[PDB]
Amino acid sequence: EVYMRYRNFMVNSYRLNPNEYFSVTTARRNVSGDAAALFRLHKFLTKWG
Amino acid sequence: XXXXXGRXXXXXPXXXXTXXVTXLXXXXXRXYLRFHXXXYXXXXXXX
Repeated sequence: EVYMRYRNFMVNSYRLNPNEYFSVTTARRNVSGDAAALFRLHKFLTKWG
Repeated sequence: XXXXXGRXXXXXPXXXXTXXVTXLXXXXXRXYLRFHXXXYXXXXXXX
């Protein structure tokens, strides 16, 4: 359930403006959680387009 | 103007697959050893 929320936050806030690079720094700033978990999730998202 | 029932929504700007997303909320619509201590001239020197 919290995984789905992490992923939704990242993907939605990227799609609000698709030509601005989404950085893990903002994810770390807004969403509470382990930073390396968010790092791995961000990398996986970038992998699959 | 745009504030609704005590909510301050005023400070907002007002003016392959092609999925469509809702605006305002995006979602799909060194050293080498020296000789000593190296074990010679410690068994040697018949002089």
